[PDB]
Amino acid sequence: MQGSWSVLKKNCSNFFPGLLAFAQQTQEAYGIWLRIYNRQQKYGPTDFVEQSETFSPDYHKRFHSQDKNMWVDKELCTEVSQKEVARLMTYKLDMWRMAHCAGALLATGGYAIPFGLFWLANDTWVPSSFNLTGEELRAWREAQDLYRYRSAPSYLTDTKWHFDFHAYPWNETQERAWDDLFEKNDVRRDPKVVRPAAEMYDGFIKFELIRRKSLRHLCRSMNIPTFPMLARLCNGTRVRDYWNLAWCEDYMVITQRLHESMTDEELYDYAWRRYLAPYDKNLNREQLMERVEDYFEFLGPDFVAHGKAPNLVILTNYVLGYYNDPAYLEGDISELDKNDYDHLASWGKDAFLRRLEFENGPLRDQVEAHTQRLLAERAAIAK
Amino acid sequence: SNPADHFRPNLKALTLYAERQHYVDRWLHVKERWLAPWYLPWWSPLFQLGTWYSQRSRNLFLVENHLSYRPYKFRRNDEDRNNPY
Amino acid sequence: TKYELKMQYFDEWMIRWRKFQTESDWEIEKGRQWWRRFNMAVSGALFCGLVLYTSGTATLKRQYGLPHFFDIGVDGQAKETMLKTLTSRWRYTPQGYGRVLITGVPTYILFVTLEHYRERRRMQQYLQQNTVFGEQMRRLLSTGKIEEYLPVNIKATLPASQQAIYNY
Amino acid sequence: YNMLVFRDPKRRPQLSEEERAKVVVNQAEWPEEFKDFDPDDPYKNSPEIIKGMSSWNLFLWGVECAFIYQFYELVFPKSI
Amino acid sequence: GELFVRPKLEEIPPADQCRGFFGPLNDSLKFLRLLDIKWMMNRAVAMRREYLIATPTLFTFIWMFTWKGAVIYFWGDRAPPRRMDWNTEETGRLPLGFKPTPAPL
Amino acid sequence: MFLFFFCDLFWLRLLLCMYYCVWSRLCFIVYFNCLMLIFDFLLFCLFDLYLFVGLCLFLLLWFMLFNLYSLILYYCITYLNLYLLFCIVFLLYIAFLFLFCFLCDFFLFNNLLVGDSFMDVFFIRFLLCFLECFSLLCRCLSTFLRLFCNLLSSHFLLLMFFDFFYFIFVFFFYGVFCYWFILFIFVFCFCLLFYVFLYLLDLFAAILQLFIFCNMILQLIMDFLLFLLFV
Amino acid sequence: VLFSTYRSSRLVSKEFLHGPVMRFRALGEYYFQRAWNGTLNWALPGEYRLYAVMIPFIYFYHRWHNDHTLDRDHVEKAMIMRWGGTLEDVRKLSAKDQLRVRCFTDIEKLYSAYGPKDTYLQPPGDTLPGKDFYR
Amino acid sequence: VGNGPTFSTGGECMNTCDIQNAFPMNDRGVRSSSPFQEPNTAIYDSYLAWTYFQPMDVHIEKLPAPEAKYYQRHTKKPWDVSSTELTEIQSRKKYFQTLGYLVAFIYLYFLMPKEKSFSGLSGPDGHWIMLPKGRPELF
Amino acid sequence: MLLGGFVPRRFSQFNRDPCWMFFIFSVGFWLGEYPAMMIKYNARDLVYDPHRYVWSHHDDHH
Ligand SMILES: CCCCCCCCCCCCCCCCCC(=O)OC[C@H](COP(=O)([O-])OCC(O)COP(=O)([O-])OC[C@@H](COC(=O)CCCCCCCCCCCCCCCCC)OC(=O)CCCCCCCCCCCCCCCCC)OC(=O)CCCCCCCCCCCCCCCCC
Ligand SMILES: CCCCCCCCCCCCCCCCCC(=O)OC[C@H](COP(=O)([O-])OCC(O)COP(=O)([O-])OC[C@@H](COC(=O)CCCCCCCCCCCCCCCCC)OC(=O)CCCCCCCCCCCCCCCCC)OC(=O)CCCCCCCCCCCCCCCCC
Ligand SMILES: CCCCCCCCCCCCCCCCCC(=O)OC[C@H](COP(=O)([O-])OCC(O)COP(=O)([O-])OC[C@@H](COC(=O)CCCCCCCCCCCCCCCCC)OC(=O)CCCCCCCCCCCCCCCCC)OC(=O)CCCCCCCCCCCCCCCCC
Ligand SMILES: CCCCCCCCCCCCCCCCCC(=O)OC[C@H](COP(=O)([O-])OCC(O)COP(=O)([O-])OC[C@@H](COC(=O)CCCCCCCCCCCCCCCCC)OC(=O)CCCCCCCCCCCCCCCCC)OC(=O)CCCCCCCCCCCCCCCCC
Ligand SMILES: CCCCCCCCCCCCCCCCCC(=O)OC[C@H](COP(=O)([O-])OCC(O)COP(=O)([O-])OC[C@@H](COC(=O)CCCCCCCCCCCCCCCCC)OC(=O)CCCCCCCCCCCCCCCCC)OC(=O)CCCCCCCCCCCCCCCCC
Ligand SMILES: CCCCCCCCCCCCCCCCCC(=O)OC[C@H](COP(=O)([O-])OCC(O)COP(=O)([O-])OC[C@@H](COC(=O)CCCCCCCCCCCCCCCCC)OC(=O)CCCCCCCCCCCCCCCCC)OC(=O)CCCCCCCCCCCCCCCCC
Ligand SMILES: CCCCCCCCCCCCO[C@@H]1O[C@H](CO)[C@@H](O[C@H]2O[C@H](CO)[C@@H](O)[C@H](O)[C@H]2O)[C@H](O)[C@H]1O
Repeated sequence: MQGSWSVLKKNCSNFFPGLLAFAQQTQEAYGIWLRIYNRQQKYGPTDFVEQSETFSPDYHKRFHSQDKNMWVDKELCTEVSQKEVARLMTYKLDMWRMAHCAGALLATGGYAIPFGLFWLANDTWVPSSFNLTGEELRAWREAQDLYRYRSAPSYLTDTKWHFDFHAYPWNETQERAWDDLFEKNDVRRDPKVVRPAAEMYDGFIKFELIRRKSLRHLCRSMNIPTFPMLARLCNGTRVRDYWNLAWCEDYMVITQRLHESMTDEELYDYAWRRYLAPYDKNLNREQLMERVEDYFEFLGPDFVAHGKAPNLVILTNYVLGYYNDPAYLEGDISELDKNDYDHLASWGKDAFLRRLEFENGPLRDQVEAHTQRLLAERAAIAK
Repeated sequence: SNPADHFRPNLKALTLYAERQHYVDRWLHVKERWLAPWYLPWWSPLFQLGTWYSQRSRNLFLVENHLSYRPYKFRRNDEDRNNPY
Repeated sequence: TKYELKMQYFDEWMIRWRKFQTESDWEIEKGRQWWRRFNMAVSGALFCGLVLYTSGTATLKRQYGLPHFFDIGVDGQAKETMLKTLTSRWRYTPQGYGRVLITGVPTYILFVTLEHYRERRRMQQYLQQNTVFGEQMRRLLSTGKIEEYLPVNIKATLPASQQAIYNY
Repeated sequence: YNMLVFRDPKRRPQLSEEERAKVVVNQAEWPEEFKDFDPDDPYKNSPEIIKGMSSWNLFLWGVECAFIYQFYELVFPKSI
Repeated sequence: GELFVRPKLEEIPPADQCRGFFGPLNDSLKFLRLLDIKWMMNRAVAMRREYLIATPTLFTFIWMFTWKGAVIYFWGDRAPPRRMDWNTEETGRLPLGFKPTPAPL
Repeated sequence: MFLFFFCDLFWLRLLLCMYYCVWSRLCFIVYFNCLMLIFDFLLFCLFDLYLFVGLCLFLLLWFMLFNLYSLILYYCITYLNLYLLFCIVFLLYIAFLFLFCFLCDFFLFNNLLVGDSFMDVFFIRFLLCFLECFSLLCRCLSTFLRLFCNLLSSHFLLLMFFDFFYFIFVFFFYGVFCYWFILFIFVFCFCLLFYVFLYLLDLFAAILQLFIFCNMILQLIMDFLLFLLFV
Repeated sequence: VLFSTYRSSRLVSKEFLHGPVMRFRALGEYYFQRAWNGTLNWALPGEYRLYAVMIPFIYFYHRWHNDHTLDRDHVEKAMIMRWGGTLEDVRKLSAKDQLRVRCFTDIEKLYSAYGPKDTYLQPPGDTLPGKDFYR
Repeated sequence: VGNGPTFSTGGECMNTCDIQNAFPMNDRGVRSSSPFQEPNTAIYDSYLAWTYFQPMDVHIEKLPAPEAKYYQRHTKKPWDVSSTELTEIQSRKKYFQTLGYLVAFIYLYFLMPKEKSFSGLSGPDGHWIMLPKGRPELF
Repeated sequence: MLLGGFVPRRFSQFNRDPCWMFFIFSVGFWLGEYPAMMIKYNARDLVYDPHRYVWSHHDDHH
């Protein structure tokens, strides 16, 4: 979304109430995170707690391993509720953007004020706490959805093009899964059909091998600030933390069937945090439930059985495929009755163009026959 | 000689001259003007980026104790090898 | 207080008029260089300590575990001692932006603070000097402007073989 | 054919000999510009851009411009 | 060229097998391993840690090709002259009777 | 000292604006190998191995607009300076080298230590490593030197031959009306033949030199690329 | 909020200067947008007539610049140095004399390395002025 | 028929290109110069072969106009600029750039004098800038 | 790339295309400037500068 004066007024008016709300949310989220962190350190696997190192096979660069460096706490419901996890995720997003802004302020002193004016004029990078009414929150969510729409197609195209240019699927089922994974959101993708793409891509690029440019696209699509990007293991850490929390909440919901009892607005928020349900689509409860159930089915039985989710790259592509709208087409078909090169009509045809029309026109066969006969006669005379 | 003279830029328009002292001083004045305000604390990365490297280089110049002679950078004639002055 | 903005003009003038640099001023600058190196060393030590403290347990086990390059016996003993010391207690081991901040911000703050106060120390040292450079420093802090050609105005001392110019 | 390094493009035949032999040529339908069409000289009957302006006339125009360029200062010299 | 796989802990030969400039620096000579550069090179090759030999070299070259080369060329100290112009340490001091300005207070 | 001057491409910039306001397909590229680095399928690289395509294309266009059109008399190669070419090659080569070095993967340099464990490390392998590290920088220097020297020599030869042809054509054409006309006609025909040969040689050499210039940079990149196999 | 980062923020109407722009595009497209106009790296087109037109034009304007701006400096230097060492001394000559001097400079250029060397080397016994004539 | 251009080919022969399968083949065996179906495509042989398509008057059974619902997609975004609009913008920009470059070329090669002339009749000899002013203490 | 375009078969056809008309005009200039130089610089009344030995570029570049 572009900056506007109305949004600037909105954010300037709600600046200090927003900061106070952010501070209160910071205290609450620190409590929630402290509970989760203590539980992770106490009951987590040895590899997860010790932060086992996984290096790439080409340049031996460390990155998070989905199997070892991510852990789904199946018994987190005892200590932390689903709503608390959602609160922590939302606060993590807000805190990341606030932290980048605070870093800019500290770095540049008082010269960041005009950039702050640019910042408050847009809802893309302001915290959710700056909205004190429903309409303001709706506009803020619209800005977030617009940024997701702007960023997701590049991520999807990067993944698809690199794989298709450097590799191909092994079998027909993988071919169908790969082709159906990147369909536009106007058609419904069957998660059972699309799941094999996860293993196929695990053969190609696991989350531990994700490239820095692809990571930048993904973080843009997830509303995660990317400047300064720095090493890929910083925003990668952010992505890992966010999706680890999401998977913990998903296990809680699947096991306890909370989504069925979840209300309409809370269900919409739950889908939105999974990048499944844009607010501009005006989805009803039926559509939200369908998308959430498809997401759970994509996670698969192994997620509940062992807490192992499919490949994170393919999962992110699948969920962000809901922001891959059909390419726009505006204008009546009658516009195809016009002409594009009327401005050249005055120039006419030169000698070469006339020759080409004569040789390749409706009389082309006659000209070809005459030319070949003449050449044959000349060749015979020469011999 | 004459063939060698063909290999020169053909669209020279204007040449301007400025002493190193003068524009260095002007740049320092600009830097002081922009780094002076109170709302830019001395501990900010911007201020240190502006000042620390320059201070370090000037200190290195001052500490220099060379046994050889370095001819003045901006002499009128630096083409004579047997005349450093 | 921002001493660098005042001192840049003085340093440039000293470079331009370095002929009148007494051995005392040279010693002052050498001390400044030594203190800069010391500040770099201590800041680097702090950065290394913070990096080691925040390092992951598996990372430490790999780094301070077998094999031994030299295998003298002291090497293994030292590595085991450090590994046990680090892995005994609980350590906050952040990753990503967090480790960057924890390892860097203290280092930057320490280095900048030490350098700034050493710059103040050098300004005081030049204020206390009884040479033409010290007089220029005092005049700079008084009038706020650098007075070039000061050494030849107040007739600062010259070698016995170069006093003819002052002969007026 | 060629004019220095510029070679005249030639259309590749598309018909086979059997199909080609069955084609009936009727030059009455052809444009007047291309009658008795010759691949070795397709522009023999092509109209001139300017009526009465020959190629030799243009060549001579350039020669005269060169002579003017070299001889004008001989008749109307100017001071430094 | 091809992918590099680090050796396992069991695939690394013992330190006693490594050779120095003259011969192995075994017991009673272990502390000489620190000083023998060739022994360290052979040990690094044995442990597949060849980068310890290659990384310092290339970087050094880069450091010379990029930053120190020009510094030496433009600001280096040339060889001193035969007849040397030492400093008499007479310049700089204020003249007699001069009233220096007061220091800040 | 600040000299204000302009490049000799203003008419070509005008033509580019006129002829490329609308899109056109490009199917002929001087250095096509920057687009096809991998020839065996199922091989892929996690490094940004196609980052050089844009710079390669722009460099080819710029150097072609200068070098190829310099065959027209009085056309100036504005950048023809040894140290300026050094700056250009320094930018490209050192930028890619620093891209590989910022990766902080020291194992990438394992191949610098030439040979196998059988060869003596200090007296053979280490000296080969020294020579190879020297050879990287020498490759940079040779690239820029080759580009400079080829242009300089070609244009010197063209200028000298053109001067000779002008001299004989202007001051000895009267022999056509004399009894030694056959000698002048022989010399004139030889001069025409040498003229055509020199122009063709320069046209070929310019494109070949640009190809080699881009090939050196791509070789630097390829020396440090590692390819994974899809499974 | 002050300036848009998107090219879609239009500053003029779609029909602003439509006619002149269409004429300009017609001039550009007629010869260039053709199948046989396949360029080599955007620099060398396939159409012959583009060469036939642009090589002469480039040579013409470059030659005019060289003759009237670059070689004129050498010509004026020769005139000044050989006829007094000052501009006023040259201006004391008539236009015809200056024409003669400039054409002799052209002669020297055309010989260059192959002409006779008596154009600049004074043979012994020659009665013409030497280098110390004006000194 | 008109004199307008067609889908650009880049001077390539589609019967031997690396993406030849993307170009339909007609009855005569000549692959099209475009994604469209072409009945009269030909190949010309200069130093290199190149495919050419000659526009002609041909009637095609026109399926009736569909409803706007089944082909219009109203997913336009503020950042989106259509190809037609981009062509318009670039045409105007390049027109103005061409005029400016023309003026620059005329001035450079026909009006601008070269600096530092021997006679001093044309061009500047250079001068100093950034000289101090109102700083008596500087001297 | 030299792929195609109008190519006159002989001299007389250069007037069948405006671009080749300009080309043949330019060729006329190119080839006709040489005879003019022959006439001008091999003239009977052309006289070498009497002061040609006062100064030469050979002095200056040496
Ligand atoms: C005065 C001097 C200033 C120096 C100059 C500074 C120049 C600017 C540089 C930036 C400085 C920081 C700016 C503020 C950031 C906000 C605080 C913070 O860390 O937020 C958490 C957040 C953590 O991010 P993450 O990715 O989640 O971290 C992964 C970890 O695993 C996360 O760990 P976890 O997953 O286990 O979860 C823990 C989490 C759990 O907590 C929670 O969930 C609760 C929430 C806690 C965080 C709340 C943050 C709120 C941020 C907004 C604040 C309000 C702004 C209001 C603005 C308007 C004001 C009117 O709690 C944390 O986030 C803790 C993180 C670790 C602490 C980092 C702080 C270390 C530095 C401070 C100590 C310095 C002592 C000096 C001693 C001197 C000795 C000589 O920080 C960020 O978002 C990162 C900053 C983003 C900008 C980066 C810019 C480049 C930085 C380069 C620095 C290089 C070194 C310095 C030299 C530079 C020279 C060029
Ligand atoms: C009170 C408040 C509360 C307290 C404070 C709180 C903290 C606040 C601070 C933190 C806020 C963070 C969030 C900020 C968000 C907004 C950022 C932004 O700018 O958005 C674009 C923003 C609009 O954003 P938007 O409309 O919302 O669209 C956002 C979209 O999402 C589009 O988004 P997008 O992603 O597409 O846009 C991104 C775009 C952002 O960029 C832009 O959009 C560019 C903006 C500038 C465009 C200028 C165009 C106009 C130019 C005019 C030229 C002059 C004309 C003639 C004037 C004549 C005057 C007489 O690109 C980038 O991100 C590129 C980043 C580049 C980073 C560069 C890093 C360099 C590092 C150097 C190398 C170091 C290496 C290491 C070396 C180590 C050595 C040891 O742009 C503007 O509004 C343009 C303003 C133009 C102002 C006028 C022209 C300049 C005037 C200069 C005056 C100078 C006076 C002094 C002169 C003295 C002479 C001696
Ligand atoms: C046709 C002609 C037109 C005119 C042309 C003009 C001439 C241009 C010629 C040359 C242009 C190219 C130059 C390239 C240089 C090399 C760049 C390079 O090596 O980059 C490496 C690398 C590449 O960047 P990246 O992070 O990978 O991603 C860049 C993408 O663009 C990120 O994209 P993304 O999509 O991932 O993220 C989008 C979005 C994502 O949104 C977010 O992330 C949320 C918002 C983030 C807010 C910022 C947070 C910052 C946190 C702390 C950063 C570290 C501070 C370090 C300490 C301070 C040092 C000063 O981020 C933003 O929207 C960024 C907004 C930034 C707006 C400012 C852009 C510059 C406009 C000019 C303003 C300054 C004018 C000064 C001169 C005039 C003075 C009178 O850069 C970094 O690592 C970033 C380090 C940043 C350090 C701070 C800046 C250092 C430079 C000195 C600053 C001086 C300030 C002066 C203040 C006023 C004094 C009077
Ligand atoms: C990650 C990047 C990877 C990609 C790389 C890409 C590029 C290619 C690579 C190659 C580079 C290409 C070049 C590009 C241009 C870059 C700029 C450039 O070249 O500028 C040079 C440029 C050269 O200076 P210059 O401008 O030419 O002026 C010359 C003057 O000397 C200037 O004077 P100054 O006043 O500025 O002071 C400078 C001072 C700099 O040094 C200092 O200030 C003092 C020392 C600083 C230490 C820093 C911390 C180190 C760690 C501390 C301890 C940690 C452990 C703690 C726990 C211990 C527990 C036991 O150096 C000296 O003057 C020499 C003093 C040496 C004293 C030696 C006394 C004798 C005893 C010690 C040695 C012998 C020991 C024998 C033991 C035998 C045992 C059997 O700048 C400098 O080098 C000096 C300023 C910067 C200093 C930074 C200090 C940190 C360096 C990094 C250390 C850590 C990383 C390395 C190890 C990594 C291991 C994995
Ligand atoms: C205006 C301010 C200006 C600032 C200037 C200072 C520079 C910029 C400041 C910072 C800017 C912001 C961004 C920085 C880069 C961010 C990198 C990043 O994203 O890291 C993420 C990463 C977080 O990811 P993670 O998963 O938690 O951990 C990384 C993984 O392990 C990763 O796993 P992995 O698999 O990748 O493991 C590999 C990893 C393993 O390493 C690590 O990741 C561990 C952390 C680094 C350890 C480095 C120390 C190694 C030991 C040094 C021993 C030295 C002994 C010397 C003794 C001398 C005795 C005489 O990397 C390495 O192996 C690289 C080792 C370093 C090699 C250095 C080679 C240098 C060659 C020198 C050539 C010659 C130079 C010139 C000549 C000099 C002499 C004449 O962050 C870190 O690990 C630490 C980041 C620290 C950031 C820098 C803090 C800056 C503080 C500045 C203080 C001083 C200020 C001075 C101001 C002056 C006035 C203005
Ligand atoms: C004291 C005497 C004066 C001089 C003062 C100088 C002060 C210097 C300060 C100290 C600087 C130290 C460092 C110097 C380093 C120099 C290095 C260098 O030259 O490298 C070679 C290098 C050669 O580059 P290049 O390859 O030739 O390409 C650059 C070209 O500009 C072409 O590149 P491009 O085509 O890619 O450029 C983009 C181009 C894209 O194409 C275009 O836009 C086409 C137009 C091209 C224009 C630019 C080419 C200029 C051609 C020659 C001049 C044209 C005729 C001027 C007539 C003058 C008559 C006296 O767009 C533009 O140029 C944008 C500007 C368009 C302006 C349009 C104005 C329309 C006005 C309409 C008014 C209507 C009023 C109606 C009223 C009605 C009332 C009823 O130069 C540069 O890269 C640029 C160096 C500039 C350095 C900064 C200098 C400071 C700024 C000085 C401005 C002075 C303004 C005041 C003058 C007033 C008249 C006396
Ligand atoms: C957080 C750290 C805070 C540190 C606070 C201060 C700690 C106590 C003082 C430390 C010791 C200071 O003592 C320091 O000795 C060194 C010599 O070794 C002196 O240095 C002197 O001799 C060295 C000898 O090589 C010269 O290079 C140098 O130019 C000269 O100044 C310093 O001028 C003095 O400051």
